Amino acid sequence: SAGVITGVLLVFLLLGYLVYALINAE
Amino acid sequence: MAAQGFLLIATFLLVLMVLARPLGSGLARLINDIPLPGTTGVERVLFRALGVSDREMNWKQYLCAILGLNMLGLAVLFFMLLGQHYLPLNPQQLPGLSWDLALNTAVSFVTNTNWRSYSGETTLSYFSQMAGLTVQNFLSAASGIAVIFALIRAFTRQSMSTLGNAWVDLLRITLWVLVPVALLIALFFIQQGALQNFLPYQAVNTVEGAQQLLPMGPVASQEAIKMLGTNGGGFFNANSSHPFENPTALTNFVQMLAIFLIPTALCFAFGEVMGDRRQGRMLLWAMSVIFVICVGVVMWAEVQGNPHLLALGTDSSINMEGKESRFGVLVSSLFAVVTTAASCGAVIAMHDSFTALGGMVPMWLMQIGEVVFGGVGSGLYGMMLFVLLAVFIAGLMIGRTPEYLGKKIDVREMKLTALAILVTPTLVLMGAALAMMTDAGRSAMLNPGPHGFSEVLYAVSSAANNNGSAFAGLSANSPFWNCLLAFCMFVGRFGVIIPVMAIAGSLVSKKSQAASSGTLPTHGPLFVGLLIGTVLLVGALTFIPALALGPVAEYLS
Amino acid sequence: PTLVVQALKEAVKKLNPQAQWRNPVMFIVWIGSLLTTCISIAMASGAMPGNALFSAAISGWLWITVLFANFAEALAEGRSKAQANSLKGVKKTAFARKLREPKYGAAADKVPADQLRKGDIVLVEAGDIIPCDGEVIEGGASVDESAITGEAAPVIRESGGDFASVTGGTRILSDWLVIECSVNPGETFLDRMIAMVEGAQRRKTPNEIALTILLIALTIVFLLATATLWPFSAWGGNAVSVTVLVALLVCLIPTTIGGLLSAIGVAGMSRMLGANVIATSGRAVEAAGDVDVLLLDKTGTITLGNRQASEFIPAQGVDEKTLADAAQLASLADETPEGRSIVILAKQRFNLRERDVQSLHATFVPFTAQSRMSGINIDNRMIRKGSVDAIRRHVEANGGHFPTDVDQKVDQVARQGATPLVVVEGSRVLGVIALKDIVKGGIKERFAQLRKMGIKTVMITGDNRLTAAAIAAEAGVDDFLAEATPEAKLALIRQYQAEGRLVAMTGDGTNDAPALAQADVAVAMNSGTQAAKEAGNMVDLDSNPTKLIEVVHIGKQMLMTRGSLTTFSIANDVAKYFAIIPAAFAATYPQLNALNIMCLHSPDSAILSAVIFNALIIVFLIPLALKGVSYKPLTASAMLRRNLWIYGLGGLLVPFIGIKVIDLLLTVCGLV
Amino acid sequence: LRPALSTFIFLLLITGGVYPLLTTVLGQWWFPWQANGSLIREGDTVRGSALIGQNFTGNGYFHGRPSATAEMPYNPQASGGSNLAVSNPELDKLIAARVAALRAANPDASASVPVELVTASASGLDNNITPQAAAWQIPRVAKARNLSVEQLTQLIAKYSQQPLVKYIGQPVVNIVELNLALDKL
Ligand SMILES: CCCCCCCC/C=C/CCCCCCCC(=O)OC[C@H](COP(=O)(O)OCCN)OC(=O)CCCCCCCCCCCCCCC
Ligand SMILES: [K+]
Ligand SMILES: [Mg+2]
Repeated sequence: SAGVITGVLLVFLLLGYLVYALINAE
Repeated sequence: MAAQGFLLIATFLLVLMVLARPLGSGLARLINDIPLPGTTGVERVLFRALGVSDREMNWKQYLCAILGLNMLGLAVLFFMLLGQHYLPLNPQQLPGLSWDLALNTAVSFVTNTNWRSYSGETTLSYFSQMAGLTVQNFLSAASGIAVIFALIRAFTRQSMSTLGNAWVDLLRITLWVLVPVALLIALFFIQQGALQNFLPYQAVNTVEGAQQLLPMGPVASQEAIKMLGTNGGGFFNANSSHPFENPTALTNFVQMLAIFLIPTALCFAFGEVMGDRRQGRMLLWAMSVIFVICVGVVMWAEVQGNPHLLALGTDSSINMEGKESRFGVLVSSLFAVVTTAASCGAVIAMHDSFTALGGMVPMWLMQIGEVVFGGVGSGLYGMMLFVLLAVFIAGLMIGRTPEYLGKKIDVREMKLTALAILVTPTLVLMGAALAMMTDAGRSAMLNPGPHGFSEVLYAVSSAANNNGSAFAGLSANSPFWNCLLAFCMFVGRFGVIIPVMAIAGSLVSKKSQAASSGTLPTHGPLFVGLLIGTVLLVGALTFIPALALGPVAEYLS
Repeated sequence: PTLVVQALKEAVKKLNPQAQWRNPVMFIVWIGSLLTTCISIAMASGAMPGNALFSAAISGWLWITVLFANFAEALAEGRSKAQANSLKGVKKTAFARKLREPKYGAAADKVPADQLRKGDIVLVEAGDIIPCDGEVIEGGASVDESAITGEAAPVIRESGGDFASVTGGTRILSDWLVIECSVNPGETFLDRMIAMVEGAQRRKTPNEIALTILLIALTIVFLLATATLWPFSAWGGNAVSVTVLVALLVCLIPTTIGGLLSAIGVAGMSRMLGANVIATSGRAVEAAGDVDVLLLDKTGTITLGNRQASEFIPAQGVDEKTLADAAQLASLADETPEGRSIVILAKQRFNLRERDVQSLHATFVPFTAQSRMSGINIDNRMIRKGSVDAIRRHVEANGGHFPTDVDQKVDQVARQGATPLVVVEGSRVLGVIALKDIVKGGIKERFAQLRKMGIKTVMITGDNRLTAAAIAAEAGVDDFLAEATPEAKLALIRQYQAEGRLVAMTGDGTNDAPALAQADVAVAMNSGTQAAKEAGNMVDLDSNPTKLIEVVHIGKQMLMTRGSLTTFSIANDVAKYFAIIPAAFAATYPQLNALNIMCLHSPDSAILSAVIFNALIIVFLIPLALKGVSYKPLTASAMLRRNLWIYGLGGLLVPFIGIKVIDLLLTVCGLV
Repeated sequence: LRPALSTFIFLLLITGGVYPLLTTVLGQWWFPWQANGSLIREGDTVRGSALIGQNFTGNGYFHGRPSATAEMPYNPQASGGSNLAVSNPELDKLIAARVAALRAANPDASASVPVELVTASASGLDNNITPQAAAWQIPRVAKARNLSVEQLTQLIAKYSQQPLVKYIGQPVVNIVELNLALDKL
């Protein structure tokens, strides 16, 4: 469904963001 | 029952300890770059001939050497499996494997997983088995031991830049650690009844008329190396329950001791080379406490067993549904925890056949990351990551700076620690979710209810952690599963060994310093408890929903 | 209260998403708030049937939590800006005397010195601060160049030679002097120091970044648990509603720690300002609690400043009593602290009360700068006092002779870190007056204390090597580095920062501004001006390095409070996990409903109470956080034992009973 | 470049090549019977392997456990057990049918049945039942083969191995050689 693919897209990009933030000392 | 079990676990640990101790001394000698007693001219001629004249390696060179050896082995084993209808030693003219199955088998063996989605009796041909799988079972174990050697050296070498010669470590670790011990155990299995011949499949007429065609290849050799290296990839479909592989109870016991021989000894050796044996005892105690709790749980659960048989009519009520008769329900349970926590993968009973708790504990031992006496090499540095994190949080909550064994723990090492410790559950959860979300992966199930979900979960947990065991009901030979699990094993292995070399490189430059007020003794029962808490809480928090929805739901039902 | 409302308005302004992604966990709860509000909207007005009220309730609670956390941050920033304004708010009005016909001129235009440009001519006279950098073209005076070197000896600027470049800010002491503004108001020395401090930015303390790593790690773990928890439950049967899923996400991620971070910060700020030492943030307080090496300034930091007379050193058989009487009666009329100090020293070291009186018929002989010596003529006597060379010239010109042991004593007094004032009565040098610095007041014993704490001690000065060695030894520091221009200060402090050791700093002049700013914890004194106060996080009007020992102790205690509450947050979070899991799992397998431990009313009530407890954790943890727990000295092992025991048991027990009593409230009130 | 390939080739030879060849030579030199499977032989005709186990469904012979292999029971070419969990209705069906069969075929026996005879082994090439299971089906064999219970118990005790330690392996009867010896007598 559209909602499912959009949700997983959001979660995926969010994990990319969190791992980036982790490796940083911003 | 409780008396036959307490005795079984008691004698197990006592014997293992004794063997691990002199072994520990020998591995310590090998990690002081010292040649073993009688092998110092042989070593000179062999290294000169191979062109490995001693010259140290920093962490980048060491890592690249290990990865290069592994990729070369992977290419060779892949192509070997694809073209096994051209290679000799093929009595039953079996054809070459597929591309998906060959890929999964190559990746699995090269990364010490030995995940089996085939049937060895009717797929491999005495040569992929002999020169394809056992060779891998040696090189994979050696690679793991090489990495932890480099890590221990990182801890003992003060303010330097060298980490040893990769090739000399591999050549020493294979030629003088694995081969002789393995050969010894191989002749032992041969004596007990195991098989070792290059004959064609024998023809057998029974006392009645039914026609049996016994498969008969080189089994003792593979058995010895697959257990001593914690590979877990067996010659037959039922990898270790088959009679030709595990014929007598004595052989079963030697298999368990061999399953732990090297990791326990590496804990001892690490405790020796640093000059302080208290450190080694702290480590061993931590792992052994978790181990005893888990064995007690599984034994108790299965001794209760299936309550339905009683009502159907059975005399006794013990879950003896997927367990050989050579051994009892006690040894079957013990071996389940031993292969699950030691990251070996060899099963002596079908794990799908256990009751809900018997399926929850082993799976959960795999998910935490194979740190309880884990895989040879891989397990100890897994529990180094957790020990470093444990001092990181202890110092953080007490309000001092974190220092371990004199070294100073920096934010950089911590970053890498978090990275590695998360790379494993990410694969687990993502893969299991993907499988459950697709009709293909969903169709491989063989059990309704939440147990069906437990199958998929367990499969991916074995793949990501390189355990190699499986619930075995899952028909995972389709290309979907082959590629999925191949990706999981490959990334699990290397994703978790690169940061270890990075942390080793960082700590090799650090210099050890004198005690302070931020130096909390890591030996004693306060760090032992701190560490157990770290591991168990990390694991529980990361997997409670899956576990709740899988085996637990089956249980309460 | 007013500050608190001001902070609330500021926090709601800070809602702006562009600023939300500064912290990770916050932006997480932010996007969660957004998702639940969108679901509540579409469900209530659109194609998604379900209970719109539950979604609106949960969404409001999430929004509320973001508001409270941002409000804590705003309160911290507001208190910091308030104290910054209260401490750095003073009247300022630099003035300069622009001249016409710049030979000498008499048209003094009181033009603000900031408005001066290059080529313009200025007049400065005794006491008036040098308006801006430049050069001298007429008149010779003795400038008080203490903000450049750190020394207090007046230096002669004399309109042509190598002593002709005055500096903006330094005070003039002796007499008139006309200046030629030879720098633009934008390229002055103060602007060089300002450019240096502005170019430097402080970094996060290791103890901060370490906690941050742990938080982001927990974030990843729980995110993956729930995100993947959706399809697992889907397979079995009815999928967990996305609303409960996102609610559980924000209930499980460690949101509480950011608010607790700011709470401990303001806690330390309150305690610190309560210890007569103002700060800029609890960040600086903990950095004070982990100081590894101190960077001190000899002048104006350790010593009170403005050194005055000290000990007398006569020549061969010159009746030291006579020397003291001569010095007393000579420096009588003087008003500068050095003359009064000579008078006090002589008068309290001997009995000469009779002779002091200002009614007697003596022509006071003040300083001239031609002969370069002050004095008096009381009765048939010509008492004079001044530099060694000035009196050498005077004696050699009066047909006398200058003994050599007087010069030996002069060299000695120079080697001891003091300016020697030779005294004469006619044509016979009576001796020397050593103007040593003021006293350290127990700093040697406190440096021994610092050594007991294993904290390095370092000096920074712009004096001669021998003088620096002498004064450093008398201070008790480990080593020294002299002639350290501000660039050398920064060079040393950064080369030491390369090792990773937290550096402490203190100093008063405009020359010490850059070093003060870069250091993670640097205190200041009242002697310094805005250049001092504006650079460096800390401040201490008392100018006593002793307090650094105390403030590292206080920092220790603040770290302990942070650690304990850091245990509370962790325990609370994990307790929320085990207390909420089954209550949420109530849609697919009823057996898991039987697994409930607290026996909450329903899954809706469960999640509601959970997020409620979430916001409650924030607000109700503010007071206990700002209060602070009393610490007693103990060893790391026992410190950990006690920390775990008290805070761990408290936390692990709290969320269970808390959610239970909130469930009692839910049931008896009947919100749903 | 050179050390990678070289050490790879050397290890490949010594492991894949030398090690199994060496172990095989020593095995067939010292323990030849075992290394070739330890078969029962009747001239050219091999009755079977002393370890694998066969599908005895005859009245006079002793019954082991059911196998649940791929093609036909006790098939050594597709070994594997029925991977059936406890929460599967299929297991409750199969066990019910099996216990009905054993109750029927053994009138002179207890109403209870050793759980072992009912449930399938792990490999399917199981040739081991505890002496109790063998004991429970004594009177059938005696009554069928016109033997005596005394000597039949002697047989069951004569083809039953023990482990050294008493708490690692259970006492085990060997069914293949037992049926052979039975028919000999
Ligand atoms: C939120 C946590 C919640 C924390 C709640 C648990 C804390 C309770 C522990 C205090 C002991 C209380 C009385 C202790 C006093 C009585 C003495 C006694 O009875 O012996 C027992 C000795 C004490 O003595 P000791 O240490 O050896 O003292 C000299 C050496 N230090 O504890 C031992 O052996 C080992 C057992 C200690 C328990 C620690 C292991 C679990 C840690 C859980 C936290 C994991 C970290 C989280 C990571 C995410
Ligand atoms: K394995
Ligand atoms: Mg100064």
